[PDB]
Amino acid sequence: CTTPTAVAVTFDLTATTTYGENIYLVGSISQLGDWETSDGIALSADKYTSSDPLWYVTVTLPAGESFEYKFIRIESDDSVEWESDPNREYTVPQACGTSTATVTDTWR
Repeated sequence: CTTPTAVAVTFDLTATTTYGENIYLVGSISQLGDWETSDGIALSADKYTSSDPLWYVTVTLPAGESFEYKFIRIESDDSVEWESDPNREYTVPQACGTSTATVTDTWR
């Protein structure tokens, strides 16, 4: 692939939460700011509304790896909550051409 086999992994929640809060995402590698929620990345809810509430974010993740990413409860400000215990992880492939992936984060 181009550059270090960069794989954009989407993060889709499963939470019908809409109390003005937002689910950000940070990771186990500098890519997601190392482990900073203020450096991580707020997510969105393109396909999350009432039926299937899943949040959404594709964070690149080059250099094949069983990365370990987790969700954060971010208030209107950078104050937040974080990974329960069993966080999550993604495996970036070492062979490809584009950059895509998957990682379902449950917020509820």
